[PDB]
Amino acid sequence: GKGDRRTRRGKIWRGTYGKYRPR
Amino acid sequence: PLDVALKRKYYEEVRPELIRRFGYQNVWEVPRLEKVVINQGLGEAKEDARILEKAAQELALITGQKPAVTRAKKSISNFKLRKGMPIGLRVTLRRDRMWIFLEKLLNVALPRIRDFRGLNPNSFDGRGNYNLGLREQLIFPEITYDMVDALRGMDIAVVTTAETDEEARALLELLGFPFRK
Amino acid sequence: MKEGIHPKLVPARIICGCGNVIETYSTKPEIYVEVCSKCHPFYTGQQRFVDTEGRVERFQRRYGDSYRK
Amino acid sequence: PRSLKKGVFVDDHLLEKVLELNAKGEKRLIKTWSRRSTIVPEMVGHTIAVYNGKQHVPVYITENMVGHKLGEFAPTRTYRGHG
Amino acid sequence: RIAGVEIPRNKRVDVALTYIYGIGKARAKEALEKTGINPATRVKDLTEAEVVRLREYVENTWKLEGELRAEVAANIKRLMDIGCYRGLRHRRGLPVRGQRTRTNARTRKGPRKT
RNA sequence: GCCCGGAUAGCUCAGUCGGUAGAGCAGGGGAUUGAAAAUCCCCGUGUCCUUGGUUCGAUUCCGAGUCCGGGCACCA
RNA sequence: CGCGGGGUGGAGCAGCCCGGUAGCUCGUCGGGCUCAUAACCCGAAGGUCGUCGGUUCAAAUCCGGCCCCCGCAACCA
RNA sequence: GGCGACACACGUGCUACAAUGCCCACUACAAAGCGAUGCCACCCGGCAACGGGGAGCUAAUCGCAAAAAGGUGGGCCCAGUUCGGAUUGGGGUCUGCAACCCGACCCCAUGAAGCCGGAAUCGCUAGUAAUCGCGGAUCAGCCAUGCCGCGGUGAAUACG
RNA sequence: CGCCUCCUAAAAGGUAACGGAGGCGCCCAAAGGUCCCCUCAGGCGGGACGGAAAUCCGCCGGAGAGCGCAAGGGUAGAAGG
Ligand SMILES: [Zn+2]
Repeated sequence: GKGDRRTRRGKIWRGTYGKYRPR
Repeated sequence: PLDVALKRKYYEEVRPELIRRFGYQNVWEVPRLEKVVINQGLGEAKEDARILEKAAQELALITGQKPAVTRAKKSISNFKLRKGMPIGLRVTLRRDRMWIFLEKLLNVALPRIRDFRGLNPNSFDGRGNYNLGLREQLIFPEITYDMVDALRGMDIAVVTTAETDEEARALLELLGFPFRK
Repeated sequence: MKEGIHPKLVPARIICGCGNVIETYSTKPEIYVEVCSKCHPFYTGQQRFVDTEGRVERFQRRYGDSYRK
Repeated sequence: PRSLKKGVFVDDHLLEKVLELNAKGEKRLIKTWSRRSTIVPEMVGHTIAVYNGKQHVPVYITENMVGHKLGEFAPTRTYRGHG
Repeated sequence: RIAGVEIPRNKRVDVALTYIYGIGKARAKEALEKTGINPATRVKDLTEAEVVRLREYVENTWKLEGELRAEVAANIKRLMDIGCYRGLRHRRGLPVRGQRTRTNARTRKGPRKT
């Protein structure tokens, strides 16, 4: 869910980028 | 009787080996495998699931021999078990089924043991008799995870003609029992 | 042996996860296994199979000793 | 953790003291205000009264505490439960 | 089946692999690749050569079920031995990573004791 | 010992002169209420004690038995 | 000391006959309502069931001894 | 060092407990602000964080910056789940002099409770609720789910 | 207040006391008959759950177990299973 760093959505809600939220 | 290649190993290797290491002055002095006792202290069908013939089914599949029932030697209060009450299966694996079951045991069951660091090098009766325990019965190739419904381990009593734990663990060692330590 | 109680064994075809065949006598003719002695770690030097480091601690001092002194 | 690109931070004066006693052998139990440094493998075998905020708590340095900060082994808070 | 446990046949291998303790989506997403295995195939939909390929591979890639749990408890065991603050938290069974100990530590403290 | 009474929903009891096992009490839920409530709506659940026989079917009718309750006596 | 009875969670009591599981009310704690308190509601926790021995697989629950309490009696002079 | 404790208790929030959903990929659509030691385009390396380069921007023109939900297709098929992400082990990036108490972020693994919540109780009458995302203040960093705003979709109901 | 066991009770029996102890007012259709087969308690050691004690195994055990119920007697060369 929105609290999952591994989820893209989580980084979205986290407002960051990682392996699962490219830029 | 039929052939069992592991017993063959015993005669071909283990016998001359122990003759070497120990120099038994008569061949009846070398250790031998009396029998393999299979116990399962179920303690479940004592009151409920009274037909745990699935248990004897699994044991028969594992040994080709339907085991014996061990009943309540006397009632107990702390343990919900009155006397005259099935609490455990047991079978006396002998020559053919003995060496067979052992072959399957070393060759399959131990390698299928979870985190199998070996066998206890100290689980010895003292009389040249080794024992151990299991936390499940699905370890064996006959038993599939589908057919298995509940993990019931056991304790296995390997009996040996030898008298000392030194000569005993010598014998099993020759048989290649993977000792944990 | 009580004749008719004992489930009859047969020549047993054991197949390892390595396909290592260990023919024996079992109630089922052929049976597969995920492991054999010839593949189990405890027999093949343990191989470590993931990690041969063997207590990485303590060091393993990589990124260490770069102190200015 | 501190960026390995950056060096392993260690309070030099405390680090230097350790390297000093190294030449002078294990001795001179070091009181330190320097909780923030990381233990260095030289530090093993030494001992330090690490400052806890009010006190310098003696800590013997083993290899099991090399890759850690000094202050970690000096608990700055004293808890004992309730009642 | 595989290293410690069995994968659910009616489920695709993707989640099946992750069911292995010590394997998340990442290694699940990868071992199929290094073993070239199609993830869409259900666990029941798996051929032997695929599985033995994947089995031996993944079992030789990372310690998953038992060996992993060894170091895990080991890492916390070795922590408790040195007496680090982190080890203190474990030996106290309290939130180790700087959590607000006062409230919202039920995940580390379980039931409430009023 | 004799007489007779019932064995039914978790309970109470309906119960065909053989076509169906039901009323309410309890239970739960819904609405209901500030609480208490009551109410209300709806679901709750039975070899119709057992055996039999009859008749197309028997909860019914019936033969037996048991329990079951009472009474009516008698006690060497 | 003669006879009868009793001594269960903090309080009062129940389960004893029939040894397999001890429940109710009050009360405690937490919360709720209130400006606060009481009341009320939600929720939870909470018992060698006198002592000690034997019976029993097992004893509050059976048996005995002891302690305490209660009751009745302790007379014919 | 403490203000970060922590058997506990309350308030206020966020995330959820799933299919009107979740995940993946592509494709859209804003507003409002911010920015010279700051936005940093773009490029490379790196799983990523990010790092090495590096133009423009000195501000309608450079950038932050992608809006997100939405739409297309795919997967999942009711599962404590491809729900849930809590906790924890480990490996890293950045800031900082220094991230042990006491930062954030990335990656791997771990995968907690939780099946819509008693008593009770809150807000809202329209672009409102509800839901989705975006900017700024403080600030090196951020413990911001807060706060102040900005916009997307967008309701039901009012007898009295 | 009747019966059973023990001591009282003095090495036959019996033997009193408001003497010291306890039991019984049944139960088993098998707990009976016979044939065959087995031997316990207990302790150690080893043994998944699993304990102190479940079931297992090996080791030592003359009866100290059991034998429906009080005690006693009897008893495994069985009355025990
Ligand atoms: Zn193999």
